[PDB]
Amino acid sequence: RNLAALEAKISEAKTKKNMLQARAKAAKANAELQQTLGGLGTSSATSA
Amino acid sequence: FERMENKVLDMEATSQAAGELAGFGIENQFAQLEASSGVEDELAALKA
Amino acid sequence: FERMENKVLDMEATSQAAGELAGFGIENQFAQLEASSGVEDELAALKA
Amino acid sequence: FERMENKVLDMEATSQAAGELAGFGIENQFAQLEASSGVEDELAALKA
Amino acid sequence: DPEKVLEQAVIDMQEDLVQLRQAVARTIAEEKRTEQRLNQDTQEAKKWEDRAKLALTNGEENLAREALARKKSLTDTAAAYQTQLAQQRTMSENLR
Amino acid sequence: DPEKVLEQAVIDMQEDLVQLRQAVARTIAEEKRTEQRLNQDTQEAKKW
Amino acid sequence: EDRAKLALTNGEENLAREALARKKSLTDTAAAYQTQLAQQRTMSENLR
Repeated sequence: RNLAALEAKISEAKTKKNMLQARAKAAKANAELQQTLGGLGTSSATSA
Repeated sequence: FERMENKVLDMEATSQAAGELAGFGIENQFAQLEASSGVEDELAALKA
Repeated sequence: FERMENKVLDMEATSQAAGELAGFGIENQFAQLEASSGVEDELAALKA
Repeated sequence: FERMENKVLDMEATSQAAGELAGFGIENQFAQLEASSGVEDELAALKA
Repeated sequence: DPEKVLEQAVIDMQEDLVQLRQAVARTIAEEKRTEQRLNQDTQEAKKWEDRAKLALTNGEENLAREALARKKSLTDTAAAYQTQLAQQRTMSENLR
Repeated sequence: DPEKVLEQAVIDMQEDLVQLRQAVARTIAEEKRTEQRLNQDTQEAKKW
Repeated sequence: EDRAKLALTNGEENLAREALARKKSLTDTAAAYQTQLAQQRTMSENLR
C-alpha cells in the first residue's frame, strides 16, 4: 500500500509540475513579446 | 513546489506590472474600432 | 513590533508633515477644475 | 535474550515514535477516501 | 540621420516579429500536444469503461469499481489538460 | 533595523520549534515504550 | 468548504468543523489582503 501510494504521489507531482512549467514558459513568452513590441517598437517609431 | 511558486510569483508580478503600467485606454479604443469593423462586415453580409 | 512601529511612526509623521505644511488650497481649486472638466465631458455625452 | 530484547526495545521505540510524531489526521481522511472509493465500486457492481 | 535611425528600427522590428512568429508556432504546437494528451486520455477512459462492462458481465463488481476509478482519474486528468489548453488557446490568440 | 531583528527572531524560532518537534517525538516514544511494558507485563500476568 | 461537504457526507462533523475553521482563517486572511490592496489601489492612483 505504501508503494502504490508512493508511485501515485510521484507520478501526479511530476506531471503537475511539468505542465505548470510548460504553461509558465508559454505565459512569460507571451508577456516578453508584449515587452519587445512595446519597448523596441514605440522607441524606434518615435525616433523615426 | 517552492521553486515553482517562486517562478509563478515572478510571472504574476510581471503580468500585474504589464497590465497596471501599460494597460492604456487606447487599447479599449482599438477594441471599439475592431467591434465597429465587425459591425460593418455584418452590415455588408446583410446588404449581400 | 517595536522596529515596525518606529518605521510606522516615521511614515505617519512624514504623511502629517506633507498634508499639514503643503496641503495648499490650490489643490482644491485643481479638484474643482477636474470636476468642471468631468461636467463638460458629461455635457458632450448628452449633446452626442 | 538480552541482545534480542535491546533490539526489540529499539524497534518498539521506533514504532511508537513513528505513530506518535507522524500518525497525522490526513491518514484517516485518506482511509475515508479509500472507503468512499470502495462504496463507488460496490455501486458500480450493483448498477451492473 | 533620422531616415537611417527609422530604417534600422524597422529592420530590428523584422527580427522581433520573426521571434513572435516562432513564439506563435511554439504555442500552436503546445495547444495541439495538450489536445493530443486529453484526446488519448479520454480514449483510455473509454477502454477502462469497456473493461468495467466486461467485469460486470463476468459478475466481478470489485474489478468494475476499480476500472471506473481508473476512468475517473483519466477524465479528471483530461479536465486538467483542458484547463491548461484554455491558457494555451488564449495565449495563442493573444500572440496571433 | 527592526526588519532584520524580527527576521532573525523568526529564524531563531525555527530552531526552537525544531527542538520542540524532537521533544514531541521523544515523548511519543516514551509513551509507546511504557505502553509496551504494561502490555507485556499483563501478558505475563495471563501466563502466571 | 468542499472538504467539509465530504466530511458531512461521511458523518464526520469533527472534521467538518475543523475544515470550516480553515475556511474562516483563509477568508479572514483574504480580507486582510483586500485591506492592504485598498492602500495599494489608492497609492497607485495617487502616483498615476
